[PDB]
Amino acid sequence: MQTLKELIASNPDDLTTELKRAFRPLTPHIAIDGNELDALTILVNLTDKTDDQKDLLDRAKCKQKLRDEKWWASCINCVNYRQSHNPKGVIRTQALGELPSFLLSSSKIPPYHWSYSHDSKYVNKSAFLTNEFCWDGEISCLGELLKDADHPLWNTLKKLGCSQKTCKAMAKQLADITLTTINVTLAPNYLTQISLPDSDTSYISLSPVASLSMQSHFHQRLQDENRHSAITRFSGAFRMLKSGAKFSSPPHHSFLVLPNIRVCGATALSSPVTVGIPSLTAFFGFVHAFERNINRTTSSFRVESFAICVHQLHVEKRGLTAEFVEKGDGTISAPATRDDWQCDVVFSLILNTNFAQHIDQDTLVTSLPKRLARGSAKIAIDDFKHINSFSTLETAIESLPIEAGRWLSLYAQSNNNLSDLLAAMTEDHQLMASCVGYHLLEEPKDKPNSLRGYKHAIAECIIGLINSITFSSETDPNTIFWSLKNYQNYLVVQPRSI
Amino acid sequence: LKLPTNLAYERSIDPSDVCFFVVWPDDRKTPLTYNSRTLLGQMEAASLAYDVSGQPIKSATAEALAQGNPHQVDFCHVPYGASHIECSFSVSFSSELRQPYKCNSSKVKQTLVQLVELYETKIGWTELATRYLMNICNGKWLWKNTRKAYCWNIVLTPWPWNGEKVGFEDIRTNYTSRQDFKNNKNWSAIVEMIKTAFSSTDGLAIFEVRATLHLPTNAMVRPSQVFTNSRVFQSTTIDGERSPILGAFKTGAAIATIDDWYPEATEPLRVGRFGVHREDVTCYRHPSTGKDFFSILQQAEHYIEVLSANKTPAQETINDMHFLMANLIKGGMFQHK
Amino acid sequence: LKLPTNLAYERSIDPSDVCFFVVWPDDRKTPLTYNSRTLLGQMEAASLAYDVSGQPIKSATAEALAQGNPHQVDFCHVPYGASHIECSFSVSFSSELRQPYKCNSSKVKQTLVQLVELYETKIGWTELATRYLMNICNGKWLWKNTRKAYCWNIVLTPWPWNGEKVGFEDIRTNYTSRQDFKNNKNWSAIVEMIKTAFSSTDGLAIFEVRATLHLPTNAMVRPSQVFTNSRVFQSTTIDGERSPILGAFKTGAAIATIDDWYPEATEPLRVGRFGVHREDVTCYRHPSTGKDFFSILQQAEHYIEVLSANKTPAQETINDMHFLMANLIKGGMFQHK
Repeated sequence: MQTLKELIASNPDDLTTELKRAFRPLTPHIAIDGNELDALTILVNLTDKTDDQKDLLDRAKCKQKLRDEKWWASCINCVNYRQSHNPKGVIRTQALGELPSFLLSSSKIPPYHWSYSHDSKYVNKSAFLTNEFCWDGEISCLGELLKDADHPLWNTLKKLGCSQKTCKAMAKQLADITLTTINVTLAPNYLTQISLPDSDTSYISLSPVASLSMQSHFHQRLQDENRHSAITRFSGAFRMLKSGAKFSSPPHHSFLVLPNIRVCGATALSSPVTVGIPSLTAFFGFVHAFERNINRTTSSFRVESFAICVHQLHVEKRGLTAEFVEKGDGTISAPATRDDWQCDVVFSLILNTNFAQHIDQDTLVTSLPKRLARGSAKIAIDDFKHINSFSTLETAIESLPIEAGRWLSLYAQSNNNLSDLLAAMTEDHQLMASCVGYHLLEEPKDKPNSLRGYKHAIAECIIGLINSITFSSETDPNTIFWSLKNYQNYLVVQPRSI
Repeated sequence: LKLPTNLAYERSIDPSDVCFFVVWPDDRKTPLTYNSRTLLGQMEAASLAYDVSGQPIKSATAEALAQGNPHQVDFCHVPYGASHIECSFSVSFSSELRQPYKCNSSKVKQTLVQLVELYETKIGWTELATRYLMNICNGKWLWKNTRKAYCWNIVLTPWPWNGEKVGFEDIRTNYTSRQDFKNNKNWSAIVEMIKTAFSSTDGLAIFEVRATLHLPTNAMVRPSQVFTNSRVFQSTTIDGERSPILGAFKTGAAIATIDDWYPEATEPLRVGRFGVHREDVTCYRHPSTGKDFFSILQQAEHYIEVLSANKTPAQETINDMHFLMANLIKGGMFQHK
Repeated sequence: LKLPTNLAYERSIDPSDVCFFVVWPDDRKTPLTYNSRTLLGQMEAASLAYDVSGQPIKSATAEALAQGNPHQVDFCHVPYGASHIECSFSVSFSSELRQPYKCNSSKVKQTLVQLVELYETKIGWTELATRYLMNICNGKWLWKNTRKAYCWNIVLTPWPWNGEKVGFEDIRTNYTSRQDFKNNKNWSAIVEMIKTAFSSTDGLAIFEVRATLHLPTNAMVRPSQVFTNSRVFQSTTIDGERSPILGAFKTGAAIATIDDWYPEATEPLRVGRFGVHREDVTCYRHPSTGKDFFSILQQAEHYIEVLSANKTPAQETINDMHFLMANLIKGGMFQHK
């Protein structure tokens, strides 16, 4: 399905630097099918000097540059950097594996909108080879096309100006750009490592990255949808999903019950393209930090699942002032405020522990992690009396102090694209999207520097829809009880059922 | 000391949001509410009528400075019949400053885990614990709300606690100094609970603090703003309705405003690598002087040796030792990449 | 004195909303309430019948101007059987004018904290305190309500207070002068409390004001309107029902209508950078004349060295200084980026 929007439909209107908008990502593609190849690569060439000397559609000014092999080399070195994922190194891959229907990562979205991401000295020179566009229906960039050396794109660039030798020189040089690459050293602690358990006997340290093909896909589709959009400034105002409206709390009617964990400033921004409850891997990091905390005294705790009951959830765009520390040569100052979303989620937990023994309060309230997702998870002091381990699930859910809440469970219907995810969220009001899992991009190998020395695997967020289930007697507990399951290629926190 | 490529500390003090409830005379609590008024202000700015280099803008005539400009501000105020305002939060002290959360060189890890021990034994935790606790027991997390208030009382419920609730009545008049806090019947048992929480390798001290604050009629409550409306209050949802809050980081910055050990001490600063003053925008403990946290962290070995001696160290070195330990309690990524 | 890119003053006089109540002949108080009526006005505006340059529109015939137009307006008025209407609020003076709330450069911070103390020493606060208190004690926060009213009494309960309460009865007749205020047995005891609230580096003086206003039968009450019905009253929620109020900033503008010292001085204006008159919009103290706050602030070192001398200062200099200190009391951003 393509309404192409060729430039013939965009040349006549106000071409002045509405072309740069057209060829830049986050703005839909432009068709150069067979229409104006020669004239529409002139502009791809003249977008190389993106400063006040810019007035495109000039065959003279473009063949000025296409004859320069210094500019040619300075631009073809840029195609080496068209990262498919931005850490917030060079990482462009296809997110090895394949998720189920109900989960959504970049492996569902087609692989385009891969923008050059490197030093800001050649961001304008990046425009020639690292700009994508659709033609023949194939949506590619001049880094992929001009490799095979025998494209009509090549012979039209010949029409435009060259030495008839760069057609093969630059072609063989483009052949060397290693179309799939993950090369990012992480000893400078730049890649926000986390560690998640895998195979119950080891851990894999992930370093999540932001899917570029999926931050461009959630950004254009969320234009006309303004209930489900939460613009983050990123000072480049990306957009991201939301809940339908405010989180309402209807009643929700061994087993270790945490009665009312209240989080204060957890990051609502679950995935780089989602603003809702914190990621379930964050909830799972919480409950497995709890398990590991108790493992210091009772070395066979082993929580195998947990049931989250979100009583209250309040997403808000607070400031999160930057750090005043600027160890530069001059004075110190404070950078701008990143404009980070934060949720204040009061939630409960019902850990399906394999430990039917007295686990008395003083070691329960201690050895209880003090942060959910950069938040301050705290059980009230008088809610310490409700930390009780029951045998059956019914009386455990009966025993939760607050009644108005919702149980969290995946939404098993298809989630191929955002269009499939919005059309499921405009019918289901408070169905909330959240980072649930991690789609790996590498085979987890032992990297030089890693969090806690485990193997390292650069992953990306897996967004899944998250339901509400009022716990009636005819309810499957395997749907309420989440658990982290490690498939070879992606690593998800999905309900015991699904 | 050479700083390793990464040296982070999980924060010891862990505060929560300061939630505001209105306590009515029939003693039912209802969370405060804030509504966004719109104001017709004047043309007060100097940017409106004065050009760069102090020369009046000649387009900004008297007719033009007349027109008021619209400013949307969030007004939050004690309701009319409200008996008082109850400001509740909870802070957990823990011993997350013993070992660094992360480090790559086992030399600097050892020289800091030994440094914290030498500090604890030589110059007891009773000096940082007392200063962290005085900001909790006198309403200091109530940043500006206590400014214009008849009276505010701090009741306080520690978790690892057997006795009764510990109260501080009329902090404006009774508890005005450190000695007036020591005279409390429970003060010793609480400063020692904090200094234990910092000592025991996996112990913590949870305080639920609750300040009954008697604002005058219709008095304006001042919760934390958000960076730009014109005054956006940072809020949460309590009992299903949105209520303004003093954020968790604002309160953690209130508790850690203990650092007066900087050159030419005037009044306490919030602990940080460079003593930065939001009041007077410039920053004390600049790296120019030898009081920036990195400069006194590079001297951690010398502090080890000056504490290991049998003779008590100087006061000026014990102040830098205090600031070092307080900056460690604050946590953070003490690195240089 | 060049203006620093960060220089703010927090306001010292914090007033609250003026809650309205109707006192019934059985001495029971029910908060006032308004309702949106709908009026049938006439085609009144000159824009309807006349074009620009004063030319009658050919379409606006005698039948077009004939059609009345509907107009929704909030209407508040004293109910029928009401004894009178009570008006409660609380205004707190504080000494937040001593040192700037933000001032990046210490030169202009010290030359201002010295300016204010030299002011206090040579020219006492009994000139600004008296004018600020006269607007409290004579109904001025009761903006238009006191215009058509039989009587209005200001009861006044100071907070750091010891004896009885301070009542001003029938201000229309008794208290019509500054001397009529000074004749009060408690007036000086209140002016001294205010000037102590301005002098002490931390002190404050909260007043709770309460006006019993005797309007005629069904008399219209004029509460503050909101910024963009044709007249939407600004209101709060008293006892669970919406009650029209005079906003906090309207009341603040009322208490701070003391700026009578300016060129062509006729009536007291609201203190402001460029003294604006809402009556005739064009602002006196335009940056053209040197009565602009920024122009008399650029000359702050001059004022320091002038009223540091032994001589009694001139009246022009002391008026400029009065306006300066009043505009610091108002607070705000005295900066230019």
